[PDB]
Amino acid sequence: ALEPLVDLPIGINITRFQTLLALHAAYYVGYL
Amino acid sequence: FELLHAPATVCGPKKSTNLVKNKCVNFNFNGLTGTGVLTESNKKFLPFQ
Repeated sequence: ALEPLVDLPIGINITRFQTLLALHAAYYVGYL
Repeated sequence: FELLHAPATVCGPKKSTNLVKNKCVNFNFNGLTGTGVLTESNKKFLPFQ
């Protein structure tokens, strides 16, 4: 199961997102 | 002041009152409105719940 952390009353209108790794490890995405 | 279809942010404090138990009372709880007798419980609730 998956339990909430955060709500935000921003007003933004997002269309596309991008991750950000770090340097001195795969990752999965999926849609709803 | 300005109003928008986006969520509002500025409201008055919406002050509270004291607590009344075991007596048939009206009640408002953050928005949930009803009437009844409200008593001390022993259930187990999650923090978000």
